[PDB]
Amino acid sequence: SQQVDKIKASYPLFLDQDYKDMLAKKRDGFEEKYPQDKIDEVFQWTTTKEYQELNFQREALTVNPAKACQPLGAVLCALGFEKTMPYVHGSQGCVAYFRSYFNRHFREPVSCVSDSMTEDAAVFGGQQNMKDGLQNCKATYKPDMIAVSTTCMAEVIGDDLNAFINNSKKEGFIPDEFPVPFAHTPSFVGSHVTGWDNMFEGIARYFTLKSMDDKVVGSNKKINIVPGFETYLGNFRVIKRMLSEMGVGYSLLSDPEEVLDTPADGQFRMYAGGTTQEEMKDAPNALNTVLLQPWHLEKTKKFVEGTWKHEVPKLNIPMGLDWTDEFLMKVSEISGQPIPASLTKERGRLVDMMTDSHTWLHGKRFALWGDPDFVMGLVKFLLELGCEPVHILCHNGNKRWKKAVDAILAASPYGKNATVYIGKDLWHLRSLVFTDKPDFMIGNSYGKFIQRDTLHKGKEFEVPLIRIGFPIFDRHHLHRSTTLGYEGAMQILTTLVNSILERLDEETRGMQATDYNHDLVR
Amino acid sequence: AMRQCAIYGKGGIGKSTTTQNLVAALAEMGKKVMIVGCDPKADSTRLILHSKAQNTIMEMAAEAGTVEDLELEDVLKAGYGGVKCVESGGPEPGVGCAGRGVITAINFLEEEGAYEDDLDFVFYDVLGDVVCGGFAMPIRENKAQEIYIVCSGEMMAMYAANNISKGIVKYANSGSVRLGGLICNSRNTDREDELIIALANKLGTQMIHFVPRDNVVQRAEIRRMTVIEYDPKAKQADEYRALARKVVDNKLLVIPNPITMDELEELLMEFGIM
Amino acid sequence: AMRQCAIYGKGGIGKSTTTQNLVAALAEMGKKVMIVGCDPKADSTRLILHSKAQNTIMEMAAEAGTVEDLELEDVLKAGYGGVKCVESGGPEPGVGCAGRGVITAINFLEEEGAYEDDLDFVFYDVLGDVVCGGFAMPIRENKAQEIYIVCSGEMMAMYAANNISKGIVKYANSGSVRLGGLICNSRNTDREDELIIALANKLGTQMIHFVPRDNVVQRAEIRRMTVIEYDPKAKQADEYRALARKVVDNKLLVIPNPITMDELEELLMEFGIM
Amino acid sequence: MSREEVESLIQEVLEVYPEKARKDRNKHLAVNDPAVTQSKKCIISNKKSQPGLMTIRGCAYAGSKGVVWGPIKDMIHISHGPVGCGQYSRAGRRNYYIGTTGVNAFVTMNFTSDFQEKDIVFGGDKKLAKLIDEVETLFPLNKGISVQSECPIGLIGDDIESVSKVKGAELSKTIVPVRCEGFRGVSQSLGHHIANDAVRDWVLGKRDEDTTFASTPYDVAIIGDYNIGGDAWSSRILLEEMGLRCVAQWSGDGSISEIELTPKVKLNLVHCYRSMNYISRHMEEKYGIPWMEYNFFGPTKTIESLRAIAAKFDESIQKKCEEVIAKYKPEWEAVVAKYRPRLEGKRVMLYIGGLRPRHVIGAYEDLGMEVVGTGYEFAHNDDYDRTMKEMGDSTLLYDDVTGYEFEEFVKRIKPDLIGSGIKEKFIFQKMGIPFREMHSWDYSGPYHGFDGFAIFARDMDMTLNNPCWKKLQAPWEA
Ligand SMILES: Nc1ncnc2c1ncn2[C@@H]1O[C@H](COP(=O)(O)OP(=O)(O)O)[C@@H](O)[C@H]1O
Ligand SMILES: Nc1ncnc2c1ncn2[C@@H]1O[C@H](COP(=O)(O)OP(=O)(O)O)[C@@H](O)[C@H]1O
Ligand code: CFM
Ligand code: CLF
Ligand code: SF4
Ligand code: ALF
Ligand code: ALF
Ligand SMILES: [Ca+2]
Ligand SMILES: [Mg+2]
Ligand SMILES: [Mg+2]
Repeated sequence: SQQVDKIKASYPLFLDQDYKDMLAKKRDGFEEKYPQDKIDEVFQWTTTKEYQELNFQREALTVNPAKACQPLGAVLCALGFEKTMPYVHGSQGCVAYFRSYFNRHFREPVSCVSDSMTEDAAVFGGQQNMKDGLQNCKATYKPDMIAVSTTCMAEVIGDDLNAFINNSKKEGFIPDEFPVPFAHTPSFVGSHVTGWDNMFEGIARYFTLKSMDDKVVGSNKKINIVPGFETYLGNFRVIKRMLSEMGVGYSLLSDPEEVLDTPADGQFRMYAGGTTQEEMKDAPNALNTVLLQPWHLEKTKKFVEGTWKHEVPKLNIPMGLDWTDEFLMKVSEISGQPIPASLTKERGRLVDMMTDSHTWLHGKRFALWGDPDFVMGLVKFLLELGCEPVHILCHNGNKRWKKAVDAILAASPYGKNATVYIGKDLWHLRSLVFTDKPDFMIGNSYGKFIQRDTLHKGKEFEVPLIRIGFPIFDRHHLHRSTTLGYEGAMQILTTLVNSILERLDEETRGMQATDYNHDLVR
Repeated sequence: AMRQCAIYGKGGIGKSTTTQNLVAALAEMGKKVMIVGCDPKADSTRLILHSKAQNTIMEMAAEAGTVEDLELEDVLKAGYGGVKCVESGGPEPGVGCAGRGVITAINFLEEEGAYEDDLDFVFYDVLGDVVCGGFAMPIRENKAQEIYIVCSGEMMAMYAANNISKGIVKYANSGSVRLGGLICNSRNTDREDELIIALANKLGTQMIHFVPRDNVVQRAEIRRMTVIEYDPKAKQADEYRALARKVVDNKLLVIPNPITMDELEELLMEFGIM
Repeated sequence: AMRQCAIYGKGGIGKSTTTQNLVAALAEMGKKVMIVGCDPKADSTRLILHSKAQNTIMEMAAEAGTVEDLELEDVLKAGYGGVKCVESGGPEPGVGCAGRGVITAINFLEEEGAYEDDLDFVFYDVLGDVVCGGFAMPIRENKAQEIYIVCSGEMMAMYAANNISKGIVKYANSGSVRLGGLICNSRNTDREDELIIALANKLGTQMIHFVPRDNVVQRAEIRRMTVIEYDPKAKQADEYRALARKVVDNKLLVIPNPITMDELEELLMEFGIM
Repeated sequence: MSREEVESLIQEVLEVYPEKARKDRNKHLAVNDPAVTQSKKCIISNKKSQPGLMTIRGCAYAGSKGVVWGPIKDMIHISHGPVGCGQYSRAGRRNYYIGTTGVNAFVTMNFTSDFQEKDIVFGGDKKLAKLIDEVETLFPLNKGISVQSECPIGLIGDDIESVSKVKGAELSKTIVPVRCEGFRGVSQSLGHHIANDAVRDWVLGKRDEDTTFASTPYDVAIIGDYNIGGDAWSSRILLEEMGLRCVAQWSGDGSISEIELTPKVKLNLVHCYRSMNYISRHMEEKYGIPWMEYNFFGPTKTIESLRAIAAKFDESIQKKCEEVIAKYKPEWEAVVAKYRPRLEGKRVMLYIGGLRPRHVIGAYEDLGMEVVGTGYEFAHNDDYDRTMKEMGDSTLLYDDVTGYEFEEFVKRIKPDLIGSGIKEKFIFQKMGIPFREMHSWDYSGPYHGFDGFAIFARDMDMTLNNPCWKKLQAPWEA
């Protein structure tokens, strides 16, 4: 039943007695479910160390992974170029998934195309699909460029992207000079970030490899910046802002901030801003190239150093205090520009916030996961704050990265109880937050299910989730935030401390029980 | 009744030629046979249809939209001796996935009940490079029950035979498929027969028959026909007749016992010199 | 300098054996060569390494975790005449996907810079059934610049040769790969030499050389070596020395001109009989 | 208005496509007409999507694992292949269930083989076998396992059925191999079919010889309701209120045991014809169980369905059916009295999967709104035959519409509201057109039955008459 004045959606609604009675009869009559005692018993069991060992012995089963496949990253990278249409050679089911995955995080439109290879195309190859596909896309969506990546199907059967594109041109399906960069993006190799790296290197090669003759390093007096897979709009903006504030000439290669944040003014814009073709062709003339997230821009680096001859600095992602400082000093050394009073003040303000909030952050244990560069940045910042990262999980991390994170952890007394796990998933992390409870965990929306599980064991065992990372589907507009630079550090810091204070207020809200510590001033 | 067999072996060893010539003999004995070609090149039924088959399952499915719109009559043809032919079909060399082509072809035939009730034999003629799961489709559960590996006294051909045997063990343990024996399609090497018999014994099977190398096979091939139809009186024609009976009466069906590379090198040294 | 070549052709037509013998000749001439085996069976380097190599890229990568943790030294070995040998590797027959393994193997060689600066030649030895894109990896852009198709007067072998020629066109039109010619590895058929020459002319290429069928090849093979090493004075040894020179001095590189099945039947009837 | 203008609009739109695509797409756009009983003379459907035109269609995997199998509570569904398919489809469909996630229920979780390069090159059947053993250890309360094939599994020919049979016998468990390789078919549709067949082949017959189940003359089964936002539960309460006993719900809050008990029911009530007609037709020819399509979207349809259903039984059920209708009458009448005046005359354009494009029209009309355009992502022609009667004359119909087409159609038709999926939502909102997700209900309560109609009405009004739609244009820009 419903009261027209106070209509109930599923949550309140199914708590009405008639619905409870019904679900009870459904359960007992036909579900043949295990007794509640057995369920609780098994639940408890899944929270012990005995279960944890069995859990960590897994060799074939992955449960609740913290990573996506390559093409997802290739698409995001392509969206960063002006009037470019991400084109994924292979099955259409993929593209439907890449779009909705991004639609949900950015809550924005995401344009991506597929050449819908079906059964017979998997058998005879996907060249026709490429010829008709490139022609149809160009005519219909009028892009100025089509960036081609692949689905696993096309990768297994070894569809030759280069040969298909070249023949599509030779046969008149698209103009000879129309830019069609491409990249092989194996869903069974690496993760989404590797896709971003491959797609970018493929785009840089297309506009640069065959025309290096006239290029001179440093001639355009700019600094190229490669963001890598980034899903925080504020990160693109803060980098542009800091460089311009230093009066430093820069070229951001792959800039999707505009297409991922168009205005709702009565008009739909499929394309907006983005890195221009001229900027990419001119990139070799820059003074140097900076890679914002080195741990997943490995292929790009190799190309930029070998072909462009730029001495890519060994810099960590500019997160936290020390790495942002290092980033600025390097940029200053490469461009000759001094660090302005402006940025010096901003740095001092962050330090102020750190000092003002250090007593609440000290000793707080955290479990966290995400992509390589992001996670390392958080670890580094966490340590500077006097926090204790205890479980560091990076599903798509590798041995070298782990070695580097361990070095950052050993250089700090606060990294004494931290462990770095690679190739582990959220079900592994679930075990860790039960057997070795942290105060909070930092990760994407997938961690909500972990907070749900911990609370089920009891309020005192609950581990609240702090939403930072990708993807974030259960909160609105967090993709507008910033995690890079002093600005990003200020946002992360405010979030951590207030999360801590929130939980403290929740635990002491009980009247004549715990409210003796429900202070107005914290 | 109804026996399903699958033919494997070294590339170009002569399994399609032998298969068609053996089937012609089988039809001559009054048996009802159907051969299923499982090679991108649709050349496993040329000698029976007296022509290169053009209505392959894959190519026909592509035109009809989906394999779900395909109908047996369109791809099933009859030839010499009433022998029925079907070709999986596949991509030209260097593109596509021929393995998926066979997976889809066999599944189509299974659902269309092509493997009708009154057939006496069904032969799956597989290419020589079983480089994937799709080409093992013929020996999955409820398919071919016996496998014949064609080979010769050549070192490489014997290696491929032992290699294919390792691959068979999986399907033989999970199902009921068994190796029925080795067919030596002579290539005039030294002590050829001794080599094959030696390998056979090692694997735990038998050398079903020894098919002499005869240019008559080629002459009949040029004309688009088996020896049996080209020259019934030909000495080679009787070779296939003998093979046919050996196959019809064969009762030795085993699970291959693969040998190591060193055992094979050793085997060659002993029975291959002189 | 530095010429990359790919060998293709009918299954079991003799490409792995001819290549190794041709290469042994090349090294005799003082040329530096690398042979890249692109066949699941890692058998394209036995006559040069005097043993079946076991350190295949794919198997080595499976052990080291990923191909990214692999290193040239572990899979690249030098053999007779200083010839360098690498094997793609793959699964046992009937499972997995050997095509993808080749794609991965080739890229690893590319990224590890195996194709060193002072090599004179690199030969990709490809299996006989190019059933997918993976096996065309050798002839994609910036790889093999010349292709040699090995065949014989046998109807099925010439059909495979023409069929492969069709698959080459996509790659030749999009890149710089060209057909360098047909190598006739004789199998004693009638008017064999005329047959191959006619087909070559039709395709628009040439019959580079005619290797005779000689059991000495088998005796050398049994002892795990090429004829050039086994018996330098052998008449067959000189046949390979002549093949080597024809290859080194070859300047005819064209785009295959595929013929229809009917044209092929008509060609067999004209130059095949008598 | 006027099919003349609509047909012209269709032609104008097709002007941008290259010849080949133009000719093909033309067969998928049409102007409805109430009398044609055979839609193959008006529109063609269930065909391949033209390459590069940005369609909204999914794959067979989404159709198998995403809609049919994933809903099942106490079974573990393994996305066999590279990590990815499984990650993107994790908890993306709101098929609601009651259970203790991670111990006796696993709907919201993503189990996968996470294929790496060596798994593709060397095969993954051994990995699948080991994976099944790990699942049995860590999740002892699972009542069955299914393995949903992703693209690569279909190409390399892994022998999943063999592993399913072997491990199945060893562990004494139901292990269902599903060959839903993405590239099969042309949409989510073939995945439904493959899924139904797997149920039939590996699960449905389990209790053919068992007779310990105590049945009644009133046993029914609801099939084709995935309990989106609780849709199935708010439907179930109505059926049981009029005296029926729902022995099973197919895949929404469904368990494997109720699936196994379906062959014992007296009548199969099918909501989603597109995805479940296959198994409904099989249960009729094998068990003699009749089936009938129903519609619980809006009061007119719900009341019509309750009466048609009740007619299949005796008088006691028909009496209870009228009692159920009398009970809710005041409630839905109150809903219309309040929301119809706010929605009256507003025009809507829809584009969904294979059922709702046609099924929700009545509820819209119950609020006085008119559906000016409708279409499906992957419907067959038997779906379009059922659609022409529901749509008004001279209305627009589109099959597997492209991004460009949909956008251009909306610009000219200028509907007051659009009901589609998440991939369209943000485009139209930018254009200033109220949009409502007709798949996930935009995370809102149920829309089925009488209780859902009230939430349906409140949602349509909340969005359509929101004040933001007036602010799109900056004051300083006429
Ligand atoms: N016993 C034989 N005598 C003469 N030629 C033979 C014999 N067996 C096979 N051949 C020849 O060898 C070629 C390859 O045979 P084919 O059936 O294609 O083998 P595969 O099925 O292994 O490819 C054919 O052209 C045929 O002339
Ligand atoms: N010129 C030749 N004379 C005699 N036998 C040969 C000759 N060339 C090849 N062979 C034989 O043919 C067998 C298979 O050839 P192989 O090199 O494996 O070719 P492919 O690589 O096409 O399979 C070898 O074991 C060898 O005995
Ligand atoms: S797009 Fe239903 S045939 Fe299927 S997930 Fe939605 S209009 Fe599906 S009603 Fe259903 S619960 Fe659906 S909303 Fe048939 S199940 S493949 Mo996307
Ligand atoms: S059509 Fe459908 S969703 Fe696509 S792959 Fe195939 S079953 Fe799966 Fe999977 S991992 Fe990523 S998302 Fe694709 S590239 Fe492969
Ligand atoms: S090796 Fe087999 S499964 Fe792999 S792409 Fe080639 S034909 Fe297909
Ligand atoms: F060379 Al084949 F079958 F024709 F192995
Ligand atoms: F059988 Al092969 F090259 F070894 F064709
Ligand atoms: Ca938005
Ligand atoms: Mg053959
Ligand atoms: Mg070989």
